[PDB]
Amino acid sequence: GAMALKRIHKELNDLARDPPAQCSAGPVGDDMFHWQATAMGPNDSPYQGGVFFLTIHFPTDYPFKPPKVAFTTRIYHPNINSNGSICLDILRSQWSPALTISKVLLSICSLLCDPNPDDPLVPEIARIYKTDREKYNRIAREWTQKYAM
Repeated sequence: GAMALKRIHKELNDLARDPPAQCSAGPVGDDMFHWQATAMGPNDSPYQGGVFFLTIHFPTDYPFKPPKVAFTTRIYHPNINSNGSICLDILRSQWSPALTISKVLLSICSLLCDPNPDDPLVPEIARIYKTDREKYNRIAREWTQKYAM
């Protein structure tokens, strides 16, 4: 409804004035409830140099339920699967209406920087992140080259 639209317009205005990261985000054409985003791979992470696209869908009762957020660029990460689904607490149980799309993107960039291997969406990637960090970084760099450049 109208409260949601008003909140989404406010968050868009704020994001243009103070972008989170390295990120961009905003509506796909005239649809205020479906956005595209991009995130740069953080410097000093294995994703450095990549650009990663995301899709965002705001629910009709925003801001009192979370937006749906998924990657459309492939990425090698313990908490992001081959469908681009993201395991991130604030997109589920830990949502609050005090969060905004800018805060969500900051949290997703932090997650790229520092995974949660105890919440393994991709069990093997979570495993190697723990047991062989250098091998994880190497494969994540390789996938950045393959998919995100």
